[PDB]
Amino acid sequence: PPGPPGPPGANGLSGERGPPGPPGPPG
Amino acid sequence: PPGPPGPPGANGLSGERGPPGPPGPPG
Amino acid sequence: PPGPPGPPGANGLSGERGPPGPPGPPG
Repeated sequence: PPGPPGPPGANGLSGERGPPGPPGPPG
Repeated sequence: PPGPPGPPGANGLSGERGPPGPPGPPG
Repeated sequence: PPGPPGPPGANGLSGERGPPGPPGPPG
């Protein structure tokens, strides 16, 4: 019969770090 | 003689959400 | 009998980008 399924793939990488936060408030 | 190759393995799951961005620029 | 293992699965896609960072410090 057909052989075993191949190995599962690995889980994906974590996403990219988010954008910078908003500018802080005036002094 | 041996049978046919098995099917392709399962694809991996999508990765997790990326980390928060850095603090914003100063005021 | 069963044939060779099938091809490896593809790895998962990368996760979504993280959220924007927090507001910056005061001036």
